[PDB]
Amino acid sequence: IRNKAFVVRLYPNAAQTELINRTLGSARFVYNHFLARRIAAYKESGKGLTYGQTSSELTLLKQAEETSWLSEVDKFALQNSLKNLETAYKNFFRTVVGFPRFRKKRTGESYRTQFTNNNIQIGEGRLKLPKLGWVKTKGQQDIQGKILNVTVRRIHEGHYEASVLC
RNA sequence: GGUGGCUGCGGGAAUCUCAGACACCUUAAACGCUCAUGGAGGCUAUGGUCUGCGAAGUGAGAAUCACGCGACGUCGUGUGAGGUUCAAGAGUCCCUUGGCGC
DNA sequence: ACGGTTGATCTCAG
DNA sequence: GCGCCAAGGGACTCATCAACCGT
Repeated sequence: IRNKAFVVRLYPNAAQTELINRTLGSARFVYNHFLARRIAAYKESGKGLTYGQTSSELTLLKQAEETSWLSEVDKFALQNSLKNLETAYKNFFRTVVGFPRFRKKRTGESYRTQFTNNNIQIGEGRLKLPKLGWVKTKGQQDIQGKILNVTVRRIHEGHYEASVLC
């Protein structure tokens, strides 16, 4: 009936921590890369890129050779980074808010993955995340809605979370 | 012998158990600790307190219990568990709000 | 087949 | 005043499916 978030605290292992860090880095990388490619499009021609064109170019990047490591990262993370860039532009175009800006390596950075075809399963003391598998979570609230996305977030050097949506 | 909180986990908060230190001692304030480096300033009301007998700043490590495994009773790793009471909607973007340093 | 994963889908705009 | 660290504020939105890849 409505979207509400069940913020649990992920306790990822070594592999899961490495994968979450890599995924956040790759989401930031595609955000920066396509911000550059979307500003450069306006300089070259009057019309800039849309989300479809940036998504196709992201597919090419994941199929590239120098940036092949984007394929190991969860696909939803990169596509939601591109959708975040699209929202950054849409807010700017709604008024004439500030223009989108590049992204330096932050702390409170989160990547979002979507539920499809039994992708996200909430357990007793575990969570079924797509590229991670089962993550040990504490404070897992009782399921109440239909899963849509899980925004794997980093708060501190070792304090991850997950804003599981319903 | 009693008392209080600082730091770590116990999802959060407060208690509370344990742990890393303490400190006061009939009163509830204050403070993390260890190590290496750093080698002379941080912190309060023009002036006082800790500190040249180790300041500010770098970072790191340790900081709950049970079991399994490995290495030399000690270290690492893996899994599991962590009470009570309350509560829990988050994500994205941009901006400005405070603190600090210069 | 089972389980999970990916690319396409959405038009603009400074 | 201008860098960093963090937070706070306001507006807006919060995926789905056919196809594919290794077991």
